[PDB]
Amino acid sequence: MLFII
Amino acid sequence: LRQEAEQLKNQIRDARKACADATLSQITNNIDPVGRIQMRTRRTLRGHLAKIYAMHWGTDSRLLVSASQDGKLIIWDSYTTNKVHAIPLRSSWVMTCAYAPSGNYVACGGLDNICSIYNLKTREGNVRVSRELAGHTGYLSCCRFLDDNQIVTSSGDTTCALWDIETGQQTTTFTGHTGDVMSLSLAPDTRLFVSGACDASAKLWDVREGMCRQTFTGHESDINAICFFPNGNAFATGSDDATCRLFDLRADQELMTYSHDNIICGITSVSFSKSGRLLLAGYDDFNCNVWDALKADRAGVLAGHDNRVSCLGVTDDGMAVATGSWDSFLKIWN
Amino acid sequence: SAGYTVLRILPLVVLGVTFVLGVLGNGLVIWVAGFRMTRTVTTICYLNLALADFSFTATLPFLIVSMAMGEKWPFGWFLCKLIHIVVDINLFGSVFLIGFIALDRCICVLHPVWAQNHRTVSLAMKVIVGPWILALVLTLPVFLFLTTVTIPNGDTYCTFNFASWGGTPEERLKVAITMLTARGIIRFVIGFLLPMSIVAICYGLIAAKIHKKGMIKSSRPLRVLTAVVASFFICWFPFQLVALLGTVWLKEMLFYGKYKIIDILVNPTSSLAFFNSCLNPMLYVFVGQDFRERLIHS
Amino acid sequence: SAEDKAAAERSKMIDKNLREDGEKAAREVKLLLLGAGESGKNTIVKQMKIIGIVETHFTFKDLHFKMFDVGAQRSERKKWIHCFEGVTAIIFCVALSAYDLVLAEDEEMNRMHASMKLFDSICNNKWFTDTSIILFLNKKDLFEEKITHSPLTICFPEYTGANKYDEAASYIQSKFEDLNKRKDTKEIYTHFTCSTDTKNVQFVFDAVTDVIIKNNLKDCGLF
Amino acid sequence: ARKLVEQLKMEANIDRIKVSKAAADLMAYCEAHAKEDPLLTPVPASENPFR
Repeated sequence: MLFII
Repeated sequence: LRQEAEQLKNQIRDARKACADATLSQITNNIDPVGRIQMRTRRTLRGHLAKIYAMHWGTDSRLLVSASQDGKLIIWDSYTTNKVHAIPLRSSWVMTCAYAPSGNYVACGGLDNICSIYNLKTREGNVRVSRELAGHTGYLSCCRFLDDNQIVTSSGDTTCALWDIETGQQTTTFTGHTGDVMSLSLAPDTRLFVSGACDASAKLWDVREGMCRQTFTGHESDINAICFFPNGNAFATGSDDATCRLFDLRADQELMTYSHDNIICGITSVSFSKSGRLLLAGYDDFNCNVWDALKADRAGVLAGHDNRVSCLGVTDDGMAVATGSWDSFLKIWN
Repeated sequence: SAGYTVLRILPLVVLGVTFVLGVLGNGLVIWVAGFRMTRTVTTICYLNLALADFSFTATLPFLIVSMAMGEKWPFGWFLCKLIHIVVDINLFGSVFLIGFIALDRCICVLHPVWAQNHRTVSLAMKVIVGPWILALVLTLPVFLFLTTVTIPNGDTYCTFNFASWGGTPEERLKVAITMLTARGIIRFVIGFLLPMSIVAICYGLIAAKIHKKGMIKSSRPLRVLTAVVASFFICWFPFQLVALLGTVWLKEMLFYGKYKIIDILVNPTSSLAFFNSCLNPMLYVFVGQDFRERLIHS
Repeated sequence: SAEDKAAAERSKMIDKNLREDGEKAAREVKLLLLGAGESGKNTIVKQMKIIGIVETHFTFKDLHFKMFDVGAQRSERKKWIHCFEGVTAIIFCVALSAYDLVLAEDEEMNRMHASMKLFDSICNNKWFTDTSIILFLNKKDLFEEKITHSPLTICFPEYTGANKYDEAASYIQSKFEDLNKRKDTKEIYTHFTCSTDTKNVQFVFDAVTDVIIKNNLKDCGLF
Repeated sequence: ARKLVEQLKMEANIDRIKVSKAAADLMAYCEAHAKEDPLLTPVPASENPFR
């Protein structure tokens, strides 16, 4: 879910 | 006949005035009050899926029978919350249940007009229909076991009858009530019993003779509860007028009234402790009230039931007081 | 810039009020429904949603303090892994539970006979724990491909690392970009398209049937339905749209960084999604009259 | 302790059977019938008797119904009327051709007025504040021919006229619905007892289905 | 009519002990059995089977 790059 | 009947009724009141010297509360002012009783829910029996209407305490103070309109009769091990039996009732509309003093029979009754006795000591291991008492036109309101052979059942047809399980037929029928009988209690010696009916009257019945030995008229609404004092010389009736009234068999008097202004709801079930000092009565205000039987001082409250409490029983040993309500849970107090 | 400073400070207070409201509401819902009334399929779904939201908001302050300092993670590798896994699992489970409640209400409305007969407690538990298995399956990349990375400057950011899996900078970069694209596609489709289509269709059919059969004696049911649909949309659609835009243009962002608006736009969208998660107990559970009566009696 | 474990294992086995039986008890529709005095209660059950309180259980369109008859209960109703708190619906039976007829027990009180008093009592009953009532007006075939001979002035003096089956049945149906003081929460599904096949049970299935939907939406917060 | 009168006459001939005597006698039973009433006098948890 979380947009982690 | 009509002219003398009115005087005969007044004669009972006229003789009552001479007997009425001092009230129970007046004499018992000097005694030490009980005070406040703090009872906590030790166990909560969560096994029912419908409203619970009646329960009976066993003589061993370990096993109790619970009746709910789910179609199941459950024998509860109050010490460990263990279900000894789960009797599938033929008719789900059950409003009363009884437990034999020996412990081998349980009888349930309701709107089906049949008092069914179940055998808990079957050799196979499953409870079977021992008997089905038919002969009551009105709904079964309360049934109490004199012994394994004889049972007395109160019905909504205004007549309560004594039955024999082995015979299967009415040994005798007690008549004299006006309204529908709602509650019935047995004496310790099982030689007498009383029946609470809708005409706000309590009648003392002799089992052997089969006739009304004594009549008490002190209530004002439908009497839903009744229970003898442990000594057997007095009893208290819980009616719909929010007043518990104590009647003395030997005095033909209203001993004292247990009423409060904060309560206006009816009384479903009443019972006495082992010593009879604590009159624990269920109410329609979703909680139970402990009443001092000698001074009418509320000695405690048993709040915690989600729905209306319908059945309340004190075990013979006095260890616990189990109260069942319409939320499908039984609570064990102390 | 003054506007950018406000644009960065606002998510902090948004997640703060989100954490407070979510913890309070989920605790109340669990304590009331899961312990003070009989078990029901709708009750089971409400407890599942409350547990998911509570477990999400319990770890929310860690994310709050992480993004308070430019996404730096002050804690250790194990704690970062645990918190990220819990957050992802709770978010996926909450979205799946919203979709499942929509589907269950649609089944109860369209085919009341099936709900009366074939909807039982044990089947409800099985088909309510199935979505948790799906959430764990979707979180598996977070289980595997997440490690703590420390930059030479000394700051630490526990993000997706690929040195061990690839072993070659070109191969590692290719694996990174393809896994990130797959994760973005999975999030967009299963996380958003699957439930939103379910929620819109299921609540739409309920509204269509209730209008055709005329059970609408007040505006409250329609208000509740439109509130559920509008809240879910306006909260999750911005976040999923920003994530999709970032994933499709992730090559440019990693190589050059042409689209830098997504990097600063993720935070408000995540804040709004978390606000949806925290308002779910109020929007789904507190609407019922029985729960309100039990709470006021408590 | 091994001995307690065996006793505890019995409780778990009993607990397992209780919930399985509870599922079967909760998947059946419970219906209560009221209205005595040849009101058509016996007539209604005949079309829907495919499979104390007279309990009949029949399944229509994969939905199980469990009907209860309390006609034999001649005691006080309010002492046991709380036992049915929670039924899906109450099927009330009224004889349409009863305005001229008078009760056998009391010859000074009209039979039709007695039906409304009992119908109003259960509408005003505290145990049925939310349960819908599937009102049934029986003997419509006998009513359509008796309407011409005897007008409604015997029962309802405040009748405008139009002594026809269509006009009088609607007025009688509307009069019963006016007794429902708890509006917006109880819906009266009035119907005329038709002799056609499967039509009488279809209305009950349709009425129960609507009640099930309303009950389902109430529990989920939609209502 | 006749049955009601007969029942009234049967209960009219019973011996009605004075309520003051009955009240005193009823209190005596409570005093004697108060020592064995767990509800009136709570007992330690060892004696109670309910913990």
